[PDB]
Order: sequence, then C-alpha cells, then structure tokens
Amino acid sequence: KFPRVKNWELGSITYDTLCAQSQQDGPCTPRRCLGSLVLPRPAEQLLSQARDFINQYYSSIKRSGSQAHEERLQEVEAEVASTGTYHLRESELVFGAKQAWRNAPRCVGRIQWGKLQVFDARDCSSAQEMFTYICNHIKYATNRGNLRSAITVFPQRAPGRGDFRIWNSQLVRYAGYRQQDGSVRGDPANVEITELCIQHGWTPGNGRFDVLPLLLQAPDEAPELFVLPPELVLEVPLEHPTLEWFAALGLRWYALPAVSNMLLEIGGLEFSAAPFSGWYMSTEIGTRNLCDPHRYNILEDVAVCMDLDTRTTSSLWKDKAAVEINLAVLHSFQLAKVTIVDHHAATVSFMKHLDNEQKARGGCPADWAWIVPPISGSLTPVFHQEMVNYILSPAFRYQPDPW
Amino acid sequence: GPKFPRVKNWELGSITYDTLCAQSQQDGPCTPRRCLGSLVLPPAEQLLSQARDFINQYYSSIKRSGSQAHEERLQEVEAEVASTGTYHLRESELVFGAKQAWRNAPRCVGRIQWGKLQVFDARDCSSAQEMFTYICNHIKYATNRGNLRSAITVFPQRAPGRGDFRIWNSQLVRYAGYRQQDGSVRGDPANVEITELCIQHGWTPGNGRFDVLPLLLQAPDEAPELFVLPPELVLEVPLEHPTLEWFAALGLRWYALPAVSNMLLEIGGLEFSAAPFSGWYMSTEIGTRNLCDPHRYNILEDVAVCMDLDTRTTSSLWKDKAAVEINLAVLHSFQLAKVTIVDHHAATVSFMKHLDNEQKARGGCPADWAWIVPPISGSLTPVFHQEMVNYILSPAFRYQPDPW
Ligand code: HEM
Ligand code: HEM
Ligand SMILES: N=C(Nc1cccc(COC[C@@H](CN)OCc2cccc(/N=C(/N)c3cccs3)c2)c1)c1cccs1
Ligand SMILES: N=C(Nc1cccc(COC[C@@H](CN)OCc2cccc(/N=C(\N)c3cccs3)c2)c1)c1cccs1
Ligand SMILES: C[C@H](O)[C@H](O)[C@H]1CNc2nc(N)[nH]c(=O)c2N1
Ligand SMILES: C[C@H](O)[C@H](O)[C@H]1CNc2nc(N)[nH]c(=O)c2N1
Ligand SMILES: [Zn+2]
Repeated sequence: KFPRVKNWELGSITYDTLCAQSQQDGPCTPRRCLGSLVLPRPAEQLLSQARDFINQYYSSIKRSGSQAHEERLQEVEAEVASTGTYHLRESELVFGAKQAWRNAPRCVGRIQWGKLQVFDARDCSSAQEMFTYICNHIKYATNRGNLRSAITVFPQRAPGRGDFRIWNSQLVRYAGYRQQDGSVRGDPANVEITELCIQHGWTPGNGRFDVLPLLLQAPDEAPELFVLPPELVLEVPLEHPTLEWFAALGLRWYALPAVSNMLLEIGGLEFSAAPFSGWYMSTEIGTRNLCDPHRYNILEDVAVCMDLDTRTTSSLWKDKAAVEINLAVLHSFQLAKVTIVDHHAATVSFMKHLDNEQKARGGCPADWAWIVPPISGSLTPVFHQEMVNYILSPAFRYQPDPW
Repeated sequence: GPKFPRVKNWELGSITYDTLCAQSQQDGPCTPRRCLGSLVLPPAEQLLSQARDFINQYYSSIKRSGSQAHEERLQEVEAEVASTGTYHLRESELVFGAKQAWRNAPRCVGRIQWGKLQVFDARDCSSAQEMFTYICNHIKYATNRGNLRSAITVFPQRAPGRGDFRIWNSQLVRYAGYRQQDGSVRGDPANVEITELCIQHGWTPGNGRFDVLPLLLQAPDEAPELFVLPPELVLEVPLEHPTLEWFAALGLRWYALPAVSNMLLEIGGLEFSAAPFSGWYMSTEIGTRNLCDPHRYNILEDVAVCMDLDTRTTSSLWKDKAAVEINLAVLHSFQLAKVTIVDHHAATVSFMKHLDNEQKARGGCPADWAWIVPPISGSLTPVFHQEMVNYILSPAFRYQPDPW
C-alpha cells in the first residue's frame, strides 16, 4: 500500500511512491503516531549506502551504467574494503548537499533547492581555518542584503578521532544572560551557549541583542573563541509602517539565518560541521523568536502599546499584536532591502514545489506540523494539504551537543 | 529511560511518558518507514473479546474489578453472545461508554469537559418519526436558550441482518449549498451533496446563503424520511464586530449548536450508527474555517476590502488581519447574544489542564496535534509547544460510510 495524499481545498489526489525509497525508520509504529516529536525518540553497511549514493549521482547526470559510473563504484569499493571509509569527489559533495536539502521534510523553502552555493572546506585543519571559511561564507551569503543560500562543508567524521564542530547552533545568535532571580536578559534559547562562551573567556555584554562569538572546535582540541567582525553581521532594526512607537521598542533581528549544529550525511559519510544558510521566512522572527513565551516574549509589551484589553483572552489581543509584529518584520526587512519571504508567499511556492516533486520523483517528504506556519495556519494552502513524512538520504540530521 | 513514548513540552521544558498507548488494541495508519499523521481519513469471538475488555473497563471505573458482580456480568455477556450472536449494554454501561468515547477522541480539544455529558438513551426508538422527536428534544435540551449543555442521544445499535438507524446529515444544523448555473455555490459548499439529496427526497429548496437544511432520517430498512426543524428550535447568532460598524451590514450569521450526526459510536464491539452528539463551538471553527476556508464561505477578501486592506500583495498580511477581525466578530456576537462559545486561547489552556489530569488518571492522552492546534495563531497557544502521541482507544467515535 502506497499512501494516498489528498488536498482538501482542491479535492485532488496523488500517490507517494517515493516513500518506498526510504531506508531509515522514523518514530511512528502501527500502535502510535509520534509525528509531533521534535527530536528522534560495519563495512557492508557503509558500502551499500555508498553505492546507493554513487547510483543517485550518476543517475542525476544521466550517465547511469557508464564506464565512469562502474569505475567510481570500484574506487569506492576498493577504498572501503581497504580503509573502512572513502571520500567524495567535489561534484558528488555538491550534488549530495543539494539532495540533503531537497530531502529535508521540515523545510518550506525547498522550491530553492537547486540553487545552493557549496563551499568545500574539507581541507580545513584548525579552528583558525574554520573561522576564515565561516567569515567567507557569511560575506558571500549576506551579499549586502541580497541573500544567497550557501553551505560550507568541513572535514568528515573519521573513526579514530574527534569531530570538527561549531558549538553554536547558528552562526548568528544573541546572548542570553541568566539572572540570579532565574529570569533571562536577551535570548533565553541561548543561555547555555552564552555561558559556554564566557567560561571559555568571552567578556560578555549586558544588552538584549549582544551577538555571540563562535566556539569552533578542531578534533580532540578544546574549542576556540572567535568574535565575528561587526561589519559581517547584517542586522535590521524593526519598525512598523504606521505605529510610530514600535521603533521605540529597540527591537532588531539579524539578516542571515545560518544553522551550524546539524550533521550532514552523504552516502554513509557524515559531516559533523557543515553550516548552511538561506533567508528567513518572516514568521520565524515575528512569531516564534519574538513572541514565544520562552523566547523574547514581547506580546504583552506590544499589546499594551496598542492599548488592547489584556485582561481577557477573548479580545484576541495576542492575535492582534502578533500580526502587527509580523508586519513590522516584513516592513523593516523590505525597507532595509534584505531578503525575506512572508508565510503566504513561502507556502504558495512550497505547493508548487510539491507539484514539481510529484512529477520528478513521485512524492515529497514533508512534516506537516513544521510546514504549516505558526500564525494563520489554515489561511495558507499547506494547511489543507496531506503530507507524508519519511527519511531519505542524503539527509541533514541532529547530533549530540559536543560538550 | 522508560520503554514508552517520551513526550516533551518545549515551552516549559517538562517531560512525561505515555503508558496509556499500551492499551491501544487497534492500529493507526503510520509505520516505521512513514508517518501518515496528517491524513484526515487514513464477528463471533472477536465481539466477545471487545465486549470483555469493555466490561473490564466498566468495572475498573466503578472500582469493582475481579468482583463477583464483575464476573457475573462477563458470564452474562458471553451467554447473550452465545445464544444471540450479540449482546446489550446496561444503562450505566452506555453512559460510561459514551463519556469514554469522548474522552478517547484524539482530535477533540474540548475534552476537559468529558465528564459532563448528558446521555439520552434512545435505544427504544422504532421509527424515523420517533428519531425526529428524540432529536428535537436533544436540540431543546442542548441549546438551553444559549446556555449550551453537552449531550448525546443514542439510537438502537446495529443488529445482524437488519438495516441501520442513520441520520443522513453530517450535523443536525447545516446551511444549504446550492450549485449555481455558472458553477459557483450559494450557501455552504461543504453541503452541496446533502442539499441535493434533500431535494431529490422532496425538499423544496430555498435560495439564500443561510438556509437551514431539513433532516434526512432513516429507520431500519426504510427509505430516509424528510423532517423540517421548527425554526424556533434552531438558535442562530447574527454577526457584528465590536468596533467595525459595517460588519453587521454583511448579514453574516452562524448557528449556536454544533451537533455531529454522522459518526459511529463503538462501545465493547457494539455499533451505534446513529448517535448524534453536541457541545459548543470553539470560535475558530466558525470564524476561521467555516467563514474563511477558500472552499467554504470564503469571505476573507470581502472583509479585507471593507477594511480597505492591500489585497494585491501577500506581504500586507491582509488575510491575517481580516481573519483576526472575523474571529473577534464571532466571539463578540456570541457573547452579546449570551450563547456559549470558547475562544482558542481559553480552549487550549483548558486542554493543557486536561492533559495533566489524564497523565495522572491514565498515564497519557491520545491527541492529534494537527487537529488540536487551532487554525489561526498556532504558536500563540500553549498546545503548539506540546508534543502529543496519537493512538486509537475504544470506546471510540469513528467515521462510517455514507448511507447512500
Ligand atoms: C532559501 C530560503 C529558505 C527558507 C525560506 C527556508 C525555510 C525554512 C523554515 C522556515 C524552516 C523551519 C525552521 C524553524 O522552524 O526553526 C526550515 C527548516 C529547514 N530547512 Fe530551510 N529554508 C531555506 C533554505 C534552506 C537551505 C539552504 C537549507 C540547507 C541547505 C535548508 C535546510 C533546512 C532544514 C534541514 C530544515 C529543518 C531543520 C530541523 O529539522 O530542525 N533550508 N526551512
Ligand atoms: C464541550 C465543548 C466542546 C468543544 C469546544 C469541542 C471542540 C472540538 C473541536 C474544535 C473539534 C475539531 C472540529 C473540527 O475541526 O471540525 C473537536 C473534535 C471532536 N470532538 Fe469535540 N468539543 C466539545 C465537546 C465534544 C463532545 C460533547 C463530543 C462527543 C461526546 C466531542 C467529540 C469530538 C469528536 C469525536 C471530535 C473529532 C471529529 C473527527 O474526528 O472528525 N466533543 N472538538
Ligand atoms: N465544537 C464542535 N465541533 C466539531 C466537533 C466534531 C466534528 C465537527 C465537524 O466535523 C468535522 C468533519 C468535517 N470537516 O471532519 C471530518 C470528516 C468526516 C467525514 C468526511 C469528511 N470529508 C469529506 N467530505 C469526505 C471525503 C471522502 C469521504 S467523506 C470530513 C465539529 C462540536 C460538535 C459536537 C460536539 S462539540
Ligand atoms: N530560514 C531558516 N530557518 C531555519 C532553518 C532550519 C533551522 C532553524 C533553527 O533551528 C530550529 C531548532 C531551534 N528551535 O529547533 C529544533 C531543535 C534542534 C536541535 C535541538 C533542539 N533542542 C535542543 N537543543 C535541546 C535542549 C535540551 C535537550 S535537547 C531543537 C532555522 C534557515 C536556516 C538556514 C537555511 S534557511
Ligand atoms: C511540539 C511541536 O511539534 C513543536 O512545537 C514544533 C511544532 N511545529 C514547528 N514548526 C516549525 N517550523 N518550527 C518549530 O520549531 C516547530 N515546533
Ligand atoms: C490535511 C490536514 O490534515 C487537514 O487540513 C486538517 C488539519 N487540521 C485540522 N484541524 C481541525 N481541528 N480540523 C480540521 O478539519 C483539520 N484539517
Ligand atoms: Zn506518525
């Protein structure tokens, strides 16, 4: 039985046959669905993942069964049999990184998947060198506000030694300073990394939007601290198109979302440090980062400024303030000429993506809870779209924190 | 760690383990290879085991497990099944089972109320005319002039050979949907099929946007019969907005009583094919889904234009702004009319309370995250941040094929 996938707004039906290509189990069983959980609840092994990936590559370039194909499978085989591991060619790495993005079920931005700048940093041997590559990535991806998706791939995990890691969860994160009275100044999501930085010798600030240094770690060495040059970190002050007091809130966000703690897996090889970046969808900032109760939690402040009745849920004060805050983000990014996409445009392009992928591959792995935006869910076409979630490789995965 | 699903709340940092899912006797649609959680619609000795399990649940709930009363009931059920192929529930077992089915429903955000359900036992009903009388009484009781009371009416169970009692309509109150010459719809497009069935069965159709449908009621082995709800039994709320004075001019309205009539209530393997139940609305059901879905009344653009918003560009957030005011209008109008309604913030807070209660009572709670999270303002509600485990327990409300 292959899944029947229905769109409830349009009445149309497709069948996902791509899910038969999945080789890794998810969290669900017949007895119970664990779909809403955030985190996951030998040589022959490597060799079959490696061959499968080599097959994916030669098929993508329309050279399946070529002499080039047969000989590359022999190289991979020879190298695994002798050494227990193998190495990718740059062109395979490029193909693999794009496929890992294509395959990411939680990503609404996958219409863009073919357009990814891949920096090969596999010749990196020190934390100092990782920093140089990271600075070049930021400069390239930022591009004065005309954002360009990029990934930098540092050296693969190797059976002997420690991993290359970027300890920070993103390349740009704001500090979170825990008070003696438990409360937090700045971003509560970043309390632990903030403390790690101070402990490794960073002189901390005391503002709401202090940009953290990077803790970069080469194998089996303590991490090293590197402050990002302020000119490399583009930020956008937040103002509202009609509410004058909104700028008085002193709010800002950074332009460049760059995730730096996920493991990249290609053909059985694992890249423990492979930071990737694109551009933001406005609800990430406007709704989650600014309005989550465990984040900057600004809903009440904005509601009061708007003079809303805060004493009762049924005035929909939270909803009204969230909308204005999202509007402010979109407005302020647009005024700063910094790439951003609203949740309506983003979900519409994802629907087009689902259709491209249906034709190209016979399905598309998608995690409904992550694709539907955190405000105005049913106002976007993705709410009414059934989705099938499953794990294809190449993949981005979670990995343990290195401390 | 415990060998049970670990469930995390990301707002609070707290962890529970669901041990109740161990009581699931019935598979869902997911496998290790793929998750199908977002899909909307994904006996002889078999009866006896379902029956025994249910009787065991009953005697547990009254604290007499392994008692002599418990063992005699088991024997009596097997005897009844032995000689008749079926069995029948005691009044108090029916009441316990109907509440349990509600308690068990993974898609219901209103379950904090599960213990407060008026169970009307209509297992003596023998005609479509009598079903109608029972339904009118249900509506009068549940509506209670706007102070809504949860209720279920239970018609006779499916019986070997004999045809089912069925209510053909999906709810007791539905507005007509009339297919137009140009291909668009007047009224509620959700109800085009039931509207045309009403016409095929002799109803004289109106032509407004909010025409209440007649009921199509079917007693065993008979053609359904058509019944018009007396207008004064169907409480409606005209919609106005607290500050936008033109909103009243739109002539929008919704009915007070949501009463689902096409689900099958399954208890101990017995099947109640006609068992309409009612509670009250969460405001987003009306203001977001019913009024704003593109395939429903689809009023977003009309409202946005009245608000003078920029409908030519997604990034004005015109849809979001209009939807908020429409939801506000629903809340304000039900409040002014003194008709029970619950907003999506208050409903989700109470559901978080429900989760805590069930963790202590039963060691978990089956919940369908996609359905529990409201359709506007998702992450503004505490349920967004709460992991949930979905599984099927019995007694259960289930979908059943349409009678036609
Ligand atoms: C080009 C613009 C892009 C947009 C607008 C975008 C949008 C998003 C959004 C909104 C999320 C959910 C994030 C959250 O809730 O915290 C996400 C998830 C993700 N996207 Fe993207 N995406 C983009 C490009 C990329 C790129 C370049 C990659 C990698 C090459 C990527 C890989 C991912 C992955 C792996 C996830 C899931 C992370 C997780 O499971 O925790 N996306 N995407
Ligand atoms: C007391 C007030 C109640 C509220 C506010 C409420 C709220 C809701 C809401 C919003 C839904 C989702 C409906 C949709 O999106 O179409 C739902 C689903 C459901 N509720 Fe309730 N509920 C209430 C009482 C009841 C009662 C009395 C029963 C039955 C005894 C019930 C059983 C159900 C079932 C079976 C579903 C799932 C329908 C399906 O799977 O298709 N609830 N509830
Ligand atoms: N507040 C309430 N809301 C509520 C509770 C439960 C159900 C409902 C409304 O029914 C939900 C229904 C309608 N969208 O969703 C499930 C469903 C069931 C059956 C058919 C559906 N759609 C179709 N048209 C089909 C496609 C293929 C076969 S049928 C969809 C509303 C209450 C009602 C009763 C007590 S509380
Ligand atoms: N627009 C973008 N946004 C984006 C894309 C992907 C990811 C992200 C941000 O990461 C999401 C993260 C952070 N909330 O959520 C999931 C997560 C991942 C890993 C660990 C998590 N939890 C923990 N670290 C734990 C704490 C205590 C025990 S475990 C939680 C943002 C882009 C980023 C890069 C290209 S596009
Ligand atoms: C419990 C729940 O799965 C969790 O809050 C998820 C829901 N959907 C999400 N969707 C996105 N895009 N990002 C998230 O962090 C989450 N969090
Ligand atoms: C495809 C998707 O499952 C579908 O649109 C669901 C999503 N969540 C829902 N949630 C509720 N409460 N009611 C619904 O009808 C739906 N529809
Ligand atoms: Zn699942």
